Amino acid sequence: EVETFAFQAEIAQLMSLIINTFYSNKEIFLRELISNSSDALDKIRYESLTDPSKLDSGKELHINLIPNKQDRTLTIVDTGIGMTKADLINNLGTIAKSGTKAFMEALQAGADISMIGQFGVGFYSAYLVAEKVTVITKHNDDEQYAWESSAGGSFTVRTDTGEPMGRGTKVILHLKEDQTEYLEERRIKEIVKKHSQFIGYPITLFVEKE
Ligand SMILES: COc1c(C)cnc(Cn2cc(C#CCC(C)(C)O)c3c(Cl)nc(N)nc32)c1C
Repeated sequence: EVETFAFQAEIAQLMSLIINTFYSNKEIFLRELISNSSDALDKIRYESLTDPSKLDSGKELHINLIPNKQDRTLTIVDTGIGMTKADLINNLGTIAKSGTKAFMEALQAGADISMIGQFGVGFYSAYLVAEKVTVITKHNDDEQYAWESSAGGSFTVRTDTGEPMGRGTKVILHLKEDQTEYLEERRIKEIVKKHSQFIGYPITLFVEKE
């Protein structure tokens, strides 16, 4: 079964701002998602120092970038710590409230959208380029879940029945029709080299069969 939830009011306002503001420097979404993956890998690495069994669900710590021109999706996969159901439904929205309000204040004061990551809400920059985001995630302590939202004020959570993941997070960006440049190899490489050169995990860009 699928459960449908309302976003916290401030996050709903932030998403509406990101979708309807004219902002041409959209490539920053990819930096923010890679940064999130790097942080998630740090966290499971740290936990495994005192309990190595935490890596039973997968010892490789990496980030994969998978463009798909046929479905018009860009998928960012990491083998980091992942998210529990309580993270997806309550915790991430609750902790984001303060930074969201701070970010919207700064924006009016003079900040621009590229500072979004400094307020801890970089994930939502995905909606600069995507009309829908699907997040598949598996934490050691919980089941595999699929989160989805097309904005519009709500999100869904279901237990995922697709292929098991072991551990980590898969962010699937369903790209807007006019944002297909982020499916091009040359463009993804340009962005990673510019914004992400000092990430401490291997980033593999998959090539498309064509
Ligand atoms: C469900 O969609 C999201 C929403 C609504 C908000 N933010 C994020 C960003 N985000 C957050 C991650 C986390 C966590 C909990 C801990 C304690 C690990 O920080 C987290 C984690 Cl663990 N991994 C990744 N790749 N992204 C994460 C996402 C993916």
